[PDB]
Amino acid sequence: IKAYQAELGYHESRFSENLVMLNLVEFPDIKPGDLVELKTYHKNPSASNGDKKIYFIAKDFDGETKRRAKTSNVSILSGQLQTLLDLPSRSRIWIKLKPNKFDLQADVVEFNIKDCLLNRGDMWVLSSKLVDTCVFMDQRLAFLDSIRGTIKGIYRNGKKIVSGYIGEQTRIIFRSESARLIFLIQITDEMWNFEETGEQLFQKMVNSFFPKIFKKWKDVDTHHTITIAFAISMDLSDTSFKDLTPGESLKNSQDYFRIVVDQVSIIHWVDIMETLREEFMEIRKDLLNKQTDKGYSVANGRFSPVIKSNFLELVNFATTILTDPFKQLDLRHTTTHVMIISPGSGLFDVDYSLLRLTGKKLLSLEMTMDLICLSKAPLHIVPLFRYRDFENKLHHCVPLWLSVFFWNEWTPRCKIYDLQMMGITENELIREVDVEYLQLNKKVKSLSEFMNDYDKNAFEVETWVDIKSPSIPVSSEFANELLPIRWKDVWRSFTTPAELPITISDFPSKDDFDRNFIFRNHSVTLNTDQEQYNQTYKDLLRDMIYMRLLTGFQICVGRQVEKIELSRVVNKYLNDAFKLYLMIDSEIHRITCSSSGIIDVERYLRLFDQVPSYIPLVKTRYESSFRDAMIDPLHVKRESLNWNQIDQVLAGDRKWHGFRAKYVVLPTDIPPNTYSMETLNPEEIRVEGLRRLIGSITRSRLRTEKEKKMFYTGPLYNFINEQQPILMLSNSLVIDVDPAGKSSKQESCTVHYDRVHNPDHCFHIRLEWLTTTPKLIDDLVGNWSRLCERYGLKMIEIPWEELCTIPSVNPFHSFVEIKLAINPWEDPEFKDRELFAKSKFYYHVYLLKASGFLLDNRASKFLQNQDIEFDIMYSWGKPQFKYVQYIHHTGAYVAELRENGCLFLAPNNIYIKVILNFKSTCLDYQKLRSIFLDAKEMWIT
Amino acid sequence: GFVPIHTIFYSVFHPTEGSKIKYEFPPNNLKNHGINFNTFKNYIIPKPILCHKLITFKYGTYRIVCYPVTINSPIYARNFFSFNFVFVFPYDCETSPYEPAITRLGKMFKVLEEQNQLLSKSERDPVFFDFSIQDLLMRIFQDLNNYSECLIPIDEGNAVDIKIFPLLRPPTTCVSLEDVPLSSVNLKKIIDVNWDPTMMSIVPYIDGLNSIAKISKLSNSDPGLVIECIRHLIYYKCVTLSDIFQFSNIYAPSSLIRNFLTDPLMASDCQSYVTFPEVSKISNLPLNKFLPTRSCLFDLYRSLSQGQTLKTWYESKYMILKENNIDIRRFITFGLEKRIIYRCYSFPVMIMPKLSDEEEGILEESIRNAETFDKICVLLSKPKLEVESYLNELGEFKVINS
Repeated sequence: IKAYQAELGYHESRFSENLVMLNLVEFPDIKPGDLVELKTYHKNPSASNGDKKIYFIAKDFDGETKRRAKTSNVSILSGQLQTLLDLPSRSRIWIKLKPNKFDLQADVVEFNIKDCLLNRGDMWVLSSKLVDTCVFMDQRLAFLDSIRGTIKGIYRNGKKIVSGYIGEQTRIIFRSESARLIFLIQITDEMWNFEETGEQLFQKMVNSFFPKIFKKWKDVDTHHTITIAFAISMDLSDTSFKDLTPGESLKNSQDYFRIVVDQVSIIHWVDIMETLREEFMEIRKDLLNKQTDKGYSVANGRFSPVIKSNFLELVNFATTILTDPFKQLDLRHTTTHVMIISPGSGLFDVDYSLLRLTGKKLLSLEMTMDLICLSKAPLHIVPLFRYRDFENKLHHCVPLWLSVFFWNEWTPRCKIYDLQMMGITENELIREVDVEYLQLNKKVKSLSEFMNDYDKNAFEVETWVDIKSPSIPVSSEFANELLPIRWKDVWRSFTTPAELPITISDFPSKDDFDRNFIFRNHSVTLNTDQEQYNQTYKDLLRDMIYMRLLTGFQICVGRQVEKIELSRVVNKYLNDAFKLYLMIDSEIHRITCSSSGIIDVERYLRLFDQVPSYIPLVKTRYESSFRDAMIDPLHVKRESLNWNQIDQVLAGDRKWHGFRAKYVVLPTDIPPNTYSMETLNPEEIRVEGLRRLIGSITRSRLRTEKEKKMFYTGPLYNFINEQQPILMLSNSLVIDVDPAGKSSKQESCTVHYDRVHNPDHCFHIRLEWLTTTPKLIDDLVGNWSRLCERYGLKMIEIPWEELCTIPSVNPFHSFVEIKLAINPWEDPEFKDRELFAKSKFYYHVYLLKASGFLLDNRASKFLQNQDIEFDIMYSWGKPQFKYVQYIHHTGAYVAELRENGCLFLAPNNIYIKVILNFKSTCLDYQKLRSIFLDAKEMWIT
Repeated sequence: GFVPIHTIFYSVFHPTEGSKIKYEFPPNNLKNHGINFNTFKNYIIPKPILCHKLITFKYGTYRIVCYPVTINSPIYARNFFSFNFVFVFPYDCETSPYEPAITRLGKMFKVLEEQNQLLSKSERDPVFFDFSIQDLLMRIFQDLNNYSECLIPIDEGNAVDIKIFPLLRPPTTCVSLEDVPLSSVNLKKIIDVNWDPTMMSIVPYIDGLNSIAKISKLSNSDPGLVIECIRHLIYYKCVTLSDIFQFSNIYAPSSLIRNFLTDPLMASDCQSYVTFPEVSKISNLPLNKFLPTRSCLFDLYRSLSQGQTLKTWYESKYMILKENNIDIRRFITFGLEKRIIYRCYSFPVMIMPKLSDEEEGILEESIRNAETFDKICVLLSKPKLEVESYLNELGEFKVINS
């Protein structure tokens, strides 16, 4: 293959949309659409500019390009590629054509994602658009003209290259610099233990680890949400730690969890570090000063050691927040990465059944537990788990899902605390057992025979991998084998964590497939109502694969899947043959298609009762006392989804729900240009904005291709009986999220909006979506928010679940118990039978209204006066609300009013001073007394 | 042990009058001792190349240890803020235990100044821009001079926690398989939960007569990790290496044989050590078929000689050990532990079943490296006579008892 010398020329984006363009007339030997190497070289490595190998795709010029460009052989779009080339105009370069592409497929093409949510199915679709496309380093790609991406690494044959080619077998890896990161600080006895250099390990954690990781996050300009929680195991026995057997955990223990920083963006790193340092200084007083009922506090309690700590309980506490795939969407962040900071060296004594359950749970969800150890690297292979079997047999195992990093000439890698700290006095560790006394043999009758017999005998004598002994090393290939199979296709993990890879090159063997598997079969077909829309079998098929990727399935391509398919073409992206293989730890799905439209889905389905119940004590950010947790961290798990009904509803309903987000619009300040629109009432222009928003939603209705060719004030029951069986308070509508047609699929979502409105009642917008792209939902919400803010409203995003249920779902979330000081039903200063008969919660409602809390549940039966219209229902279902929820007018915080007068209070972390103000107002005699006095004054007058 | 601090002072770079001392404990200590700050002000606040480095220099009879810190940010005047927590020590000492403390103090104050602008706002003067220092310096000075430790809270979440640790010599690399370890301490009571599992396995087999190969085979451990664990125990000054006891060994008195005489507790410990607890059966065996006095023990320790093996020495003096009930292994071990005798190693330099390929390979490698008989015997797991027979089969050899 000859090398073709050529000139250089640039052009603007107004003339062409391609990257590198050639002339097909000038190069008749090069077919269009072929991988063509570009290199400026004279068969020499001329410093750095002489070695510039850049790939592209052979594409011809345009009519305007042919009419304009005459002296330029190659027309390359200006910008990033021009800067990478660093060549002046009309420079002599060379062109080489490679007819083979599969040998030139890059092994790894990285892709960094910022400030947006991209699902794993969206990554799969983006890689489907990158088939047969050449990329180079630091190239800013795009996806639906809103999702940017920088290619920060291209790898081939173990070598990093500036430019590469993306093929079918290209293991493209998507990493996110906008990600949810959880830090679990393992507070033990070794946090205050000194290292050999002279530093306590928490001093390392707060002065060398966290400042450096925040500096590295700012340097790459990542936009994360950190979540830092302490993690304490307290030993309740008086037995010494030297008497503890290796392998057995502590029998009597109490486990604590202090959430320091909640889901907080990393641009507030000063506040994050301040809260972390203050709470770490206060944790000793919080835990080691127990309260005795005699009226005083006794200094009692001991932190457990790292080896005997509650490590699997900490990991299950971390995995609580990923049990449900269909939770609330963090529309600006992508990856959930958990980092465990420990003062140990990767050695943990664990329970066997809990280890099995922890492995089975970690193999079924998208987290990478990156353990970081503040001690030096030990002499054994890390991470090391020691457990005792049912026959009291010691075992050693290295878990695949845990990766250990160490934060930092001979270095002491073995810890002897009593000799480093000189904890044993010199007179009391003097040697007691000495050399033996030269025992005989009872076969020796001579001293020479004894010497001869002494001189003759003087020199005589799938979630873990079982290490035979920590004191014998492992081979190089065994240490290469230690990596998880679901993450087999991957400082970079700390700063820019990676999502679950779209593909896996592993499969159960033929004997294992017939050993512990059961077979379930589907046959799902297009329905005639959805083919009125532009919906064939192909996009429904990739929507099903989109749902599988959302739950956590990876598309199997490799050798074992091919060798098990022929024992009856494997596919990775999307003709009529679409044989994919999708696998999680629970079940494996074989999906095949045809020209008829029937999708054949075969489910190969594959411990929780042999683990004791475990309810720890959890302190959130806004609490002052340790309270019992509302969820078992061990026994909550990723449930096997009822996939038959999922395929049934994507084809076209108890205990089933999709992705969902409740939306609250709220009255706020009016812009001054709005007041120049007939002079109208602010209430009139706000109801005009509400009507405009409702009309904008009903103008967003998804249409077929065939067709494209009440306001009041006061309580709700007063208005119900004023205009006076099921009364629907909401309307049904199926909208088109994307009207510009950026994506190639159908983006349909279901909208429920409130039929009736009060200025004192929150207005509710519902979005029920299954397979829609979340960025389109986010920009639709942004358009609605701009429309509301133009008319003086404020659309804000709110949890769908009730506030009382969030400690039983998300343990890291802030949640506090509010016990008001002045009880109207007990204190005789404010007590009346008639007032409490007319309004049972009058004082609490006035307290919430005086602090700026708008009401959420208008259909509540705790603030009612009469009952009529026996069945009330929303269009999205029945209101399953236990208490009376209240929303702040700024929407940062959510309140809830119980039946006993105690309030709940929790921030709106999805949207995200006033919280502490309201907590101090509720817990002050003077402020609450003044508010209740004002309430009584308003009641009398 | 640890040198007391002479003067602690906090120097800051003023944007108007340059580098200056802000606070200094003891008050006017530098001027009273003839220390002029303007002589070395360009090392306390140097150029940013020298900054964030442990700078220590000598000024007269004093050694000045500092960690200069420079933070570049547009919030400060002149686009940077520079300070230095400077420690002054006498010259004739070792400032090595204090250097990590000063480095971590500077790094922690760098973190705090980058986070919440602590030191810059503590000046209470808005010319550095676009909690008490003096009390902290007093507390650091007196706590490190009185306790070698400090816990000084400076905020609601920040405290100065400094502990001065001694510096220990690194263990040698000369430890090998044939060396037997002697534990100088009771290793069973030092074992807590933070020990390495390998070391915890090694501990019940360091009895003073087991070789490192024997300890590795007994504990089912790889010899390299046993070597590293013995090295770590050497680093904490608790295990001293020795030799395998054989009756083919050659022991000779050292230059410290007079320490058996000029020591108030060596001979009495020898009497209580080398004697059997009862009338042992070895003290009834023939050669072929009160406690011992200190003079007897000294006469037995002198009678060892170079080139005379322990078999010949014991068969020349066996009525003495039989009548005095003396354990010869315990006698030799006490002599070696007090360094009053030494072992002359045997070196098989060159000019029976069929030996294996790997066995003959390691034998040839041991011969070409001039290794001792002990190392070859350990490597082949054979006594001395089999090794001698195999070497005589392989060639002609001479033995040096050095």
